Amino acid sequence: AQYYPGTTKVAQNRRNFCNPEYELEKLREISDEDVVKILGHRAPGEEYPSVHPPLEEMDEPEDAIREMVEPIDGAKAGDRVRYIQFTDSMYFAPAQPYVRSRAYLCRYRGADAGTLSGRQIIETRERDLEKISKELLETEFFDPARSGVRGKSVHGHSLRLDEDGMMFDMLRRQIYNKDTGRVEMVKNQIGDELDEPVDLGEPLDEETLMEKTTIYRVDGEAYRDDVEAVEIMQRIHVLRSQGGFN
Amino acid sequence: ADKLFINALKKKFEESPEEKKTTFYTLGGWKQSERKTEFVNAGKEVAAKRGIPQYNPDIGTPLGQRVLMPYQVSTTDTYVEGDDLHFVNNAAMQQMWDDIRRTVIVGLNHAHAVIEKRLGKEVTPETITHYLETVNHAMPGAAVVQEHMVETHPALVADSYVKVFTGNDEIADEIDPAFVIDINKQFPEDQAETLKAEVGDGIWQVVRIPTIVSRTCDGATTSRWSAMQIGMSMISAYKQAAGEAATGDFAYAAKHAEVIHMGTYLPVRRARGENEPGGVPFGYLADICQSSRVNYEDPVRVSLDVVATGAMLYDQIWLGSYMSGGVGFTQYATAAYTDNILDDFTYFGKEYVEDKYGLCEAPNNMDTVLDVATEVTFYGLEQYEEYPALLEDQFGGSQRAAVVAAAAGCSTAFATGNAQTGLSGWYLSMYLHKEQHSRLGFYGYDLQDQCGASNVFSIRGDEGLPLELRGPNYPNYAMNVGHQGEYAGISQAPHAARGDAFVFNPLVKIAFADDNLVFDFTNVRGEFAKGALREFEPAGERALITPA
Amino acid sequence: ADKLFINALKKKFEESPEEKKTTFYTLGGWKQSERKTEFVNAGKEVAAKRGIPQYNPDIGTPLGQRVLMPYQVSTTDTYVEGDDLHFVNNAAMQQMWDDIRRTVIVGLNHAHAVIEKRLGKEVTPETITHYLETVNHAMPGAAVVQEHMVETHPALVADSYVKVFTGNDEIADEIDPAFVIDINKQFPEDQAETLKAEVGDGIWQVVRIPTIVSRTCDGATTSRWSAMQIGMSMISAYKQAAGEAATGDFAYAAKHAEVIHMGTYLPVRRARGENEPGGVPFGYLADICQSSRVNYEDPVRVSLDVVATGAMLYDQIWLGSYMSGGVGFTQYATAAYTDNILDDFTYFGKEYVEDKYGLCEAPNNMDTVLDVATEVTFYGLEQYEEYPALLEDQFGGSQRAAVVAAAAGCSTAFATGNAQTGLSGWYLSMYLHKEQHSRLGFYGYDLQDQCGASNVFSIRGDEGLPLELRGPNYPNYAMNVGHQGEYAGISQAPHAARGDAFVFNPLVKIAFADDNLVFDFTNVRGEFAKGALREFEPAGERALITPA
Amino acid sequence: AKFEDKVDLYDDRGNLVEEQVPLEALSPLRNPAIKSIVQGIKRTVAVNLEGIENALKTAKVGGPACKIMGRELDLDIVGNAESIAAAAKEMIQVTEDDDTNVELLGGGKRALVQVPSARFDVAAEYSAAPLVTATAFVQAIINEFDVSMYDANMVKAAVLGRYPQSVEYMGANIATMLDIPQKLEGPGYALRNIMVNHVVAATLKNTLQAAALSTILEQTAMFEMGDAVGAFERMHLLGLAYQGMNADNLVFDLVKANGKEGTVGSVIADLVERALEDGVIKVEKELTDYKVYGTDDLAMWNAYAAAGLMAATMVNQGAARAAQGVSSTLLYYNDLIEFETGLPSVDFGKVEGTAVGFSFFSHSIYGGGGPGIFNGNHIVTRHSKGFAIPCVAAAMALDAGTQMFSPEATSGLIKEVFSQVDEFREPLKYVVEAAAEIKNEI
Amino acid sequence: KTAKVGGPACKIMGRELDLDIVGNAESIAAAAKEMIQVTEDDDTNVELLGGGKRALVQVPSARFDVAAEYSAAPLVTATAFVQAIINEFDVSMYDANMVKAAVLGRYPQSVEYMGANIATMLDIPQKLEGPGYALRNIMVNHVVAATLKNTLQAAALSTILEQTA
Ligand code: F43
Ligand SMILES: C[C@@H](OP(=O)(O)O)[C@H](NC(=O)/C=C/CCCCSSCCS(=O)(=O)O)C(=O)O
Ligand SMILES: [Mg+2]
Ligand SMILES: [Mg+2]
Ligand SMILES: [Mg+2]
Ligand SMILES: [Mg+2]
Ligand SMILES: [Mg+2]
Ligand SMILES: [Mg+2]
Ligand SMILES: [Zn+2]
Repeated sequence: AQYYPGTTKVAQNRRNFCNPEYELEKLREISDEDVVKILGHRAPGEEYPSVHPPLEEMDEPEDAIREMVEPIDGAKAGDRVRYIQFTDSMYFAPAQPYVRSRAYLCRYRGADAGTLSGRQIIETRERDLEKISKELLETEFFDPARSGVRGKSVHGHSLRLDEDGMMFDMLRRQIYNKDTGRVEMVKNQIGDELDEPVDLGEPLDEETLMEKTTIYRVDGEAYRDDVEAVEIMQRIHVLRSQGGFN
Repeated sequence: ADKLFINALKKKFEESPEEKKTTFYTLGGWKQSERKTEFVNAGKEVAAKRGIPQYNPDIGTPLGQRVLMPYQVSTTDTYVEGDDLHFVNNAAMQQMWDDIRRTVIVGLNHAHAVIEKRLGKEVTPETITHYLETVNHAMPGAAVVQEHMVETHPALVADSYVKVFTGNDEIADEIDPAFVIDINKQFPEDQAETLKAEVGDGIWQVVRIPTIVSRTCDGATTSRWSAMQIGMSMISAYKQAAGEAATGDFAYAAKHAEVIHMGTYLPVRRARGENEPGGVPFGYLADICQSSRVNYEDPVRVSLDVVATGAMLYDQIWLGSYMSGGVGFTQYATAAYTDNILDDFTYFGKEYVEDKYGLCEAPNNMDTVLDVATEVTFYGLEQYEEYPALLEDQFGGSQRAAVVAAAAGCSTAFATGNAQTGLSGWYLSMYLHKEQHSRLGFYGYDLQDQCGASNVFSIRGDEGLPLELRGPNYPNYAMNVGHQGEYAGISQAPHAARGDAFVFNPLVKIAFADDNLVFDFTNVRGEFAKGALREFEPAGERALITPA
Repeated sequence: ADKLFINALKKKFEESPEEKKTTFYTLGGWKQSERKTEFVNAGKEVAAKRGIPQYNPDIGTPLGQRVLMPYQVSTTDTYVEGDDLHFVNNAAMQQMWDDIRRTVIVGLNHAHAVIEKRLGKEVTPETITHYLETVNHAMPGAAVVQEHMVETHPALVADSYVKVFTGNDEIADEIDPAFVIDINKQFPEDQAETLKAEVGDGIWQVVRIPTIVSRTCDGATTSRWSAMQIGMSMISAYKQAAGEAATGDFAYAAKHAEVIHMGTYLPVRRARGENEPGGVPFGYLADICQSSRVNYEDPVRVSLDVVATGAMLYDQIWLGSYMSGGVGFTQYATAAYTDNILDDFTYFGKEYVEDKYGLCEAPNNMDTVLDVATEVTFYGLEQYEEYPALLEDQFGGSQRAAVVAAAAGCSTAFATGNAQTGLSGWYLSMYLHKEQHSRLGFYGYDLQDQCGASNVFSIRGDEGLPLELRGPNYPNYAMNVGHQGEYAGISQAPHAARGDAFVFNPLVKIAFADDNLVFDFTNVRGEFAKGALREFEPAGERALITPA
Repeated sequence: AKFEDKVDLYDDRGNLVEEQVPLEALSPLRNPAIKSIVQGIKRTVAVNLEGIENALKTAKVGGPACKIMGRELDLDIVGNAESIAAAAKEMIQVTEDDDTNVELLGGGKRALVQVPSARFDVAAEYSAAPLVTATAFVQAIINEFDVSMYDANMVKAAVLGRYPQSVEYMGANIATMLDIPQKLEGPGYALRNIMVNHVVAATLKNTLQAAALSTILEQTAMFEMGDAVGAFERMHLLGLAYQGMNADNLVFDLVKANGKEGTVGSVIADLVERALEDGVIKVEKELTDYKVYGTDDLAMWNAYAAAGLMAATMVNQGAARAAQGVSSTLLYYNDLIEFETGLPSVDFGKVEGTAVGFSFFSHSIYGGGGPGIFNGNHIVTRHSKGFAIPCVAAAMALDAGTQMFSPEATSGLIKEVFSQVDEFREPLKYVVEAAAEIKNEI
Repeated sequence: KTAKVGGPACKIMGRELDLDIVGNAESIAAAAKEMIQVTEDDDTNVELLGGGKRALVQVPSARFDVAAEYSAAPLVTATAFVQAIINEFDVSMYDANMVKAAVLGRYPQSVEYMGANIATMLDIPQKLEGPGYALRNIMVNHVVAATLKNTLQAAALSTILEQTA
C-alpha cells in the first residue's frame, strides 16, 4: 500500500506511521504496571471489569460474518471499552491527530479512533487497549515534552512551549526534571495523583523532532512546497466536485 | 504596514508576537481576571441569598493556568475579556436578535386591491397616511374600536411601530415622512436606483412588534401580532364594518399572501416556528446587515460585518443556546470578529485577486477556485506558524479553520463574482488545512466539509441550492459551529465586489435601513463592543412595572 | 350572606348592584382613569422621543363613555384597572410563564445505570451530592473542564439551578437539603405517601435554566441547555474521559429517554418547539399550580386557582399573543379570576352536590351531568339577571359562558369524581345558556362547544382522549379563548374532591413544590395582584449590564 | 435493459445462488420482493395487548410517568385475546380472503397485525396501519367487555397515547418500524426514519441480513426522494447490489480474507487490488513513488469502494464485537482510501462527512447517542445517500453487549412481532430469489 | 432569466441565465419523460399545454407502490426537468444550481418547495395536522378549478377526497 503522496520527510513519516511493516522506533521502556497506572481505568491487581459475559458463555446463532471475524482477546473476555487520549504540540511533535487515527486503523484491530485539533483518542477493549497503549507510549508516537496523555483538560496543542520546551497542561500531568533531563508522569491521564511517578525518558532534541515530525510548517517543511501532496488534495477536491454534479 | 492583528497580540501577551516560548502557572488562576473576580464575588452573593450553591471557581478545573486574554473587537479600539462577548452578558447581542425576531415585512399591494376592488374605496397617499397614523397607535397594543379595552403601557412598547417604503418616489414623498423609509436618503445613488427598480410601485410595511412581547413569546408571534393590528387599523382607517367577510381577506393577505418572514419554520427534530434563527437564510442575514449601504467602497469591510452579524447570531445564540446551551460558543464566534485576524487574511486575499485578476474579472470556474483559495489558505496558515501568539490566541482548530476558509471563500467570490465558486473555495481550504497541520476542527467540525465539495454544485433535491438560498437548515449545515456566519459573509462577498445593493431580497435590505431600530445594523461590530462595555440600552425591560 | 361578588360590584359602581339604570357619557372619557391618563402622557413622550406618532386617545373611538372599571383579584382585597392585568404590564404574569418555560424534569436513573454498567463505577448519596454541587456551578453557564472558557455573569443567571427529588426517604434525607425538594415537607402526609409511592426509588432532577436565556430564546432551548450542563457535570463529577462513547448515552438520556417536557411540540400551522404554552396538557397545568398541596381542605379554592393559572397563560399569553397579539385578551381571562364571580357560582355548585350526593359519590353517568350542570348553569345565569351591575361587569357573552360553564363542569366533576362527565357538563351548560339568553359568546366561541358533546366520549383517533390528556392542541380547542384554562380547572376538580395529590403527572406536581421559583405557584391569584400593583420582582432583567 | 451490468448473487453463507443477473432485477422499481418488503413495512403493526391491559389497570396513560387516579379499569384482555383479535381483524380487513393477518404471540400478550394492502392503494401514505389497527383494537376491547361510554376514552388512551394533544402517539401500546409523517426531515424520507436497532432486531442480529434490510430501505428511499432518477440511478443500483446484496461475493470475500487478523487498512489494500484486477480502476499517472489511479466508471468504483467499506466495518467492529467504532470506520476507511489512490471516497465524500458528525454525536454531550438509535432520517446521519446507515446496522448486529440503548432495550416489541415475517427477517434471501425470477424480463 | 428564485421578492443579481426552455419544450419534455418512466410505454404521461408554457406530468404508478407516501411525484418530476433543462442547453456545473432553484425553490433550507415552479394538489407530509390527513390538505379552490366550477362535480370531488381520508 502507498498510504500518502509526497516527497518530504513529513510525507515519508506519515507513511511510516501508517505502514504496519514499518517498525516504530522504541524510545523508552515502561513497565506493564506503569501503563496501567497512566491509563487510570483500574488499580494494579484489580481483575478486568466486564460489560457483558464472555463470548463463549453466550451461545450465539449462526452468523457467517461473526464466524469469519476473530474477536480480539478483550472481546472474547467481555472487557469494558476504555480509552487512551493524546494531545500533540503543533511545535513539531512526532505524531499529530490525523496521522494517529489513520495509522491506528491500519495498525490495530477493533479500534474506535477519533481526531480533533487538541486531542486524539482510541477506544477499544481494555486488555487490548493496555497492549496498544504500551506501544503508543514507548515508541516515536510519543515525545514526553511535545505530546501529552490527557483524558480531559487538553488545551495546549496550539500554545507556546514553556521554558523547558514542555507543552502547556492545565493539570501538569508531565513534569520535566531539570536534574535528570527526563520527564516524569506524576498524574494519570485524567489528572489524579500517582502514588509514584513514571519515568518517561528525555524529550527528543530539536534535530530528532525535525527528523520524525509529521506536521508541515513554514519553519520545517511547508506543505505548499510538497507539490505532489498538494496536487493529490486538489485532485480529490475537483473529482468530488464533478462527481456530486453529474 | 504591520499585519492587522499585531496590535491585538501586543496587548494580550508580554512577549513579542513571534516569540515561541512563555511561562505558565504563575497568574493566580482566575485571580488574574477582573471579570472572573467579579463572577466569584457574585456567585458568593447569589448562593448566600438563595440558599443553593452556584458559581464556585474551585469546582472542576482551575481556569487561568495560561493568560485569560482580552480581545479587540475588530474595526474598534475596544478590548474586553471574552465573557463580555457572551450573548447573555451583552445586551447589544440580545437586542440585535430581538430586532430581527420582532420584524416582519407585510405588503399593502393585496390589501389596497381589496379596498379598491372589494370595498369600492379609493387609496391615495392621504388615506395611506391616515392608516399609518392609526396602525402606529394600535400596533404597540392599543385599541381603536371597542369600548372598555385595556391596553399595553405605551412606554413598555415604545420600540414597536410601522413604517412603509415604495420604489415610486413621488408616492413615497406624499406619505407623511414620519412613517417612510426613504430609499434615496438611506442608500447611495446607484444602490437606491437598483432597490427602487426592484420595488417599483409596490408599497410594503415594515412592522416591528414590542421587544417585551418577543421575549415573553417567540418569533412566530411576530407576523400574527402584526396582522391583528393591521386588521384593526384597516377596519378603523377605511370605515369597514368591524368584522365583515372582507375582513378575512386583509387577514389572509397580512398573515400569508404578502408576508415576508425573517425565518421560515423548522422541521420537528429542531421544531421552531417562523422568525427563529435557524430559518434565516444566509442571503437574508447579509441583507439585514446594513454595512453594504455605508461601507460600499470597501467590499472586505461589508463582507466581514456580515460575518460578524452571522457568527454571533448563528453560533452564539442559535447553535450555542437554542440548539445547545450552557457556557456555549462565544469564542467559536469571536474568532471571526476579533483581533482584526479575519480582516488581515481577507484584505490579503482581496489584494491578491485585485492584482492577478481584477475584482469580478476572473473566470467563474474551478481553475479560479484552485488558484485563489489555495493561495489565501496558505497565507492564513503561515500567519499562525510565524506568530506563536496568534496560534495561542485562536487556540481551537475550528476557530482557525473557519477564519482561514472564510478569507479563502470570500476571496474566491471577489475574483469570480459568484458565491458558488466562493463556497467551493471554502471547502478546498478545509482540505488543504487538514493535510497541512494533520488537524482541522473539533470531532464533528467537517461533516459539511467532507460532504462539501460534492454538494457545492449538486442539483439533487436536498443537496442543490445556490449559497444565498442556503441557511442553518440546509441539511449538512444544521448542527455545527464555525460555518454559518462565514457562509453569510461568502454570500455577501461577490455582491459587495459587484456593488450590488442586496444579496437575495431587496425588501429585507430596505427593511433594516432604519435608525428607529434599537440596534444599529450599519455598525454591527461597533454595537457588539458597546454592549461588551455595558453601554448599550436595550428595549423590553420591566423596570417601569417593578419596584424601584 | 352576600353573594361573593357583592363587595366588588359595590366598589365598581355608585349604584347598589341590584339597580337597573345608570347614567353614561359624563365621565370625561379616558380622563376618568388614572391608568389611561398615564398612557396618554406616555404616548406623547414616546412619540416625541422617537419621531413617530404612537398612543393617541383621539384615534378611533373614545374609550370611557361608561365606567372603566376596577377589578378585584379574587381571593384578594386588591382592586386594579384591568390594564394592570394585561400580561405586558404585569411582571408576575410574565414570570409565571418564564418559570414554566425554563423548567424541565430529567431523570438520573439511566444516567446512574450508565455509570454502574458501562463505566463500572459506583453511585451513592455522596457522589450525587458532589454531582449536584458541580451541576449548580455549571447549569447557569459556567465551566468545569476546559481552559480559557468565558462564562455567564452569575448575577444575571441567579434564578437557574438544579434540585432533585426521590421517593426514597433515606437518599432524600441524606443529600444537602439545599438541593432537595423534600416531599415530606412540602406535601401533607396523605399526598406525600401517594407521591413517594409514584416516584419510588427513581431520582429526578428539576432543572431551571436562566430566565434571561428563555426570554432571548424559546421553550425548546430548555431541555437542550439542561442536557449540556448535566453532560458536563457527569464528566467532571464521575471522571469520564471528557467526551468518550459513553458520553452519548448521558446525552440521549437527558434529552430524550428520561426527560419530561412541560409542553410537547406543535403542528406546522402553529409551529413551535417544546415547552411552549400550546403543548402543555391541561392535567400538567393543574399539577404545576401548587394550590392542591396548601388548600386541600377546600376543593373549590384548589380548582379555581388552577383556572386562574390557565386562563391567564392560555388566553392572555398563548392565545392573545403567541397565536394573535395586539391589545389581546386580558378580560376574556380576568372574568375567570376576578370579582369572586366564578367563586360564588362554584361554591354554590359544590354545596349543591355535597348536600344531594356527597362529594365523589354521585353515579358517574349522564343523569348526574344533566342534574348538576343544569342546576349550576341556572344559578349562574340568574345572578346576571338579578344583578344588573354583574352583567355590566362581565359584559361579553364569552366571559359569561366560560364562567357559568366552568362552575357547572367543576361541580359535575365534584359529584362524579371523574373529569370526563365534568367536561360533558361544561358543554351542556353552553347549550342551556345559548337557549336561555339567545346568545352565547363571540362569533366563533362555540366551535368546540358544538363539537363538544359528541367528542367528550368518542374513541376515535383525533377525537377520543380523557380530559386530563387534552390541551390547547386538541384539535377542537386549538383556536378559541374562554375554554382552555377552565378545562384545566375541570381536570383539577374531581382530583381535588377525591383528595388526590396530582391530576396527571406526579413528577410535574413535585417539580413546582419549590420556594426557589421566582413566582409563588401556591398562590397564583395573590401573585397576579402583586404584579398588578407593580410589586413583583421578576428575573431576567439586564440592568446590571446597562448604563445607569 | 437500460444498463448492461450483470451481477452474481449469493446467500448469507457465501454460496452462489444465481449468476449473471441484470442489475435492474435488483431495482426497487422492478424487484417484487423489495415491493413486498416495502408494502409490508408500511402495513405491519405490533400490538402490545399486555401493555394495554396494564396501562388500563393502573390508569398509567399518556406518556412517561403519567397516571390519572380514579380512572383504573381492570379488564382481562390477554385472557380474551383470541376473541379481541378476531373482532379487530374483521374491522381491519377489506374482504374475508384478503391479505390481512392478525396473529397472536406470547400467549396472547402481543399481536402481529398486517393491515390489508388495498387500504394503502387508496391512501396517500402509511398512517392507516397504526390508525386502522388502533381503532379496531380499541373498538374490539370496548365490545369484548361492554366498556361504558364513560370509561371507553381510557381504552383509547391506553392504545394510542396522548395523540392528538401530542403530535406523536405518545404513550401508545402499539409500534411500527416507520414513524409519523410529520417527523420526516424532507419529503420522501419515510423509509429512512427506521431506527437502526429496529432493523437489527427484525433480522435477529444476522449481520448480512441486517445490512441487506438497511440497504434495501435506504436505497428504496433514494428512489422516492428522486436521488436515483436519471444520472444517478446506476450509482444507486450498484450501491445497493455491492454494499447491501453482497454482489459477486465481494463483501463476503473481503471479510473472509481479513477476518482473522485484518484491520480497516488491510481491507482497503485488498479492495484496491481487487478493483485493479477487475479493470474498475487503472493507473492514470506516476508521481514520485506513488501511483495515481483513475477510473472510466465512477459508479462502479463507488460501488466497489462501498463493498470494501461494509467489509471494513465487519472486520473492525466484528473484531471488537463493539459497535461504537463504526463511526470511525466510516470516516477513516474513506479518508485512507482517497490518499491511497487519488480517487474519491464513497458517495464522493458524503460518507466520510456523515461519519465525522456521527462520530461527534456518538461521543459527545450535544445529542445523538449510541449507534443503534440513528437512522437515515436522523439529522446527524441523513447526508450520505444510502451508503452509511447499512454499515451501522452491520455493526450493531455484531455488538456483543456494550450498549445501554441496545436493540433489547429499544426494540423488543418490534423484535417479537417483525422478526416473525420471513421477508423482513431474511430479505437477502427473498430479494435474490425474486431477482433470479425476473432476470429475463429486464 | 431574471434570477428571481427562492421565494417572494427574492433575486440573486449576477446569476441570470437566458435559456429558451419554452421554445425547446418538446425535446425537454421528452428527455424528462425518459427519466420519469420506469419502462417504455408504462403509465407515465408528459403532455405539453399552452404552446409549451406548461406540462401535465403523471409519474408512473409503480414508483408509488414502492414508496411510503406521495412526494415522489414532485421530487421525481423536479429532478427529471432540472436534468433535462441542464442537458438541453449544456448548462455548466457552475450554473446548474440555478436551474434547481428555479424549479424547486428554497428547499431544503425551507421545509416547503418555497418559490417552486411546479405545483400539486397535495401539500408536503410535514403539514398534515394528523397522520392520515394528506387527502384533506387540498385547497377548496383547487377542487373547484379542476372541476371547472361544475357545482355537483366539485361537491363530488371534495366528498371523495374527504371521505377517502
Ligand atoms: C467535554 C468536551 C467534549 C464535548 O462534547 N464538549 C467539550 C466541552 C464543551 C463545553 C466546555 C465547558 C466546560 O469546560 O465546562 C462547552 C463550553 C459547551 C457547553 N456545555 O457549554 C464547549 N465544549 Ni469544547 N469548546 C471549545 C473548543 C474545543 C476544543 C478545544 C481545543 C483546545 O486545545 O483548547 C476541543 C475540540 C478540538 O480539540 O478541536 C474541545 C473539546 C471538548 N469540548 C471536550 C473537552 C475538551 C477537554 O477535555 O479539554 N472544545 C474550541 O476549540 C474553542 C471554542 C470552545 C468552546 C467555548 C467558546 O466558544 O467560547 C467550547 C464549547
Ligand atoms: C443532533 C440533534 O440532537 P438529537 O440527536 O438529541 O436529536 C440536535 N442537536 C444539535 O444539532 C446540536 C447542535 C449544537 C451543538 C453542537 C454544535 S458544534 S460546537 C461544539 C464542539 S466541541 O467544543 O464540543 O468539541 C437537536 O435537535 O437537538
Ligand atoms: Mg517491557
Ligand atoms: Mg508564491
Ligand atoms: Mg442610532
Ligand atoms: Mg416565596
Ligand atoms: Mg414572592
Ligand atoms: Mg514505479
Ligand atoms: Zn422568547
